[PDB]
Order: sequence, then C-alpha cells, then structure tokens
Amino acid sequence: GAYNEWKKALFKPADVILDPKTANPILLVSEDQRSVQRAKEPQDLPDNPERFNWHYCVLGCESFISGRHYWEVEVGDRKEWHIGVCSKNVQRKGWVKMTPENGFWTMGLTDGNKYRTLTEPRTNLKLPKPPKKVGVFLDYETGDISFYNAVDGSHIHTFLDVSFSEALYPVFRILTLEPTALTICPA
Ligand SMILES: CC/C(=C\COP(=O)(O)OP(=O)(O)O)CO
Repeated sequence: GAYNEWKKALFKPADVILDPKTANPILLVSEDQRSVQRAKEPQDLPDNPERFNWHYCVLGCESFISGRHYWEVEVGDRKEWHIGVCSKNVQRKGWVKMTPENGFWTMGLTDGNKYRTLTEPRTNLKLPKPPKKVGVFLDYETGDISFYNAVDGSHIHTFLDVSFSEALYPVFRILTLEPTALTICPA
C-alpha cells in the first residue's frame, strides 16, 4: 500500500542497532544487535555513564539532530513493550517518569491489551487491531514523532510540533519476561 510505497520517499530509512553499553543490566542484546530480551536477574556489568540503571531501557547507537528518519519494530505477540525516541541528555541513573517533559516520546503496550501514550498523564489509545510491526517516524524540523502499523499503514499516534533541542535516540523498553523478543526490522 501507500505506506510501503512512500515511506522511503519521505523519510530516510535508519539502520538502527542497539547499543549494549546503554542497556539496563537486566536486558540482553542479541549478537546481531537488532533484538532485545529480558533476563530473570540483572547481569554483572559496569555502571558506566551511558547505561540506564533503573529503567529497563536500551538505545540505538546513533542519534539524530536533523532530518526525517524512520525505523520499524516487530513487537509480535509480546504483551508489554514501549518504543519511541528520547533526548541524549535524559536521566539514565535513578527513576524519572518517561514523559515528553523529561525527554521521552514513547508509546506502547502493557498488560497484553492496554495501548498508551507515555504522556503526563498517560493517555489510552484505542487501536482497532493489535499491531505486530510498528513504524516509528521522526521529522526533526517539524517536531513530529509518528507511529504507524507497518503492515496495514494505519495511524497509531503522533506527537505534534515538539521543539526539539537535543539529539534524539531510538529507545526501547521491556519490563516483562516473555518468550518473544522485541526486534528491529533491518533496513
Ligand atoms: C520501574 C519499572 C519500569 C518502568 C515503569 O515506569 P512507571 O513510571 O512506573 O510506569 P509507565 O512508564 O507508566 O509504564 C522500568 O523501566
């Protein structure tokens, strides 16, 4: 459909690989650096400055300061996940609420069937069909971060007209231990 035919004409396909130095110690990044899973217990890793030490998050290796970019994530039948972008200077040590005011523009799924925007306060989304693949779209200059169902092209949510000042990284968060990973679709 138009989603597949047009996405690369309008947004540059990012090749997103997960950065293991950023991943909370309870997360596992695959060898190909496209998938993340959770362990039962935190692994023994350094508490280096880049690492999220409280939130179960991991970033992409590359950030954006301009332009239009997109990537796609296979959420599959996971019951819990949140994805989007965050500022380079978010608080990585200790808790902060993941909200736009704190430098996070994310949405996702909790409890199998509760889709939300991670706004302050959180807002519930009503999705007619559960997505299996989500496209994440950034237009830095217009300030828009949009999410689409990458199979049928349907709109999930847009953060509109944000005045970004920092570099933005792709961010991914998983809280649950489940058989299916969260995986980036390769460009
Ligand atoms: C502490 C458990 C955690 C995320 C949950 O953060 P919290 O602010 O409680 O909830 P949401 O962001 O609304 O899901 C680890 O990333």
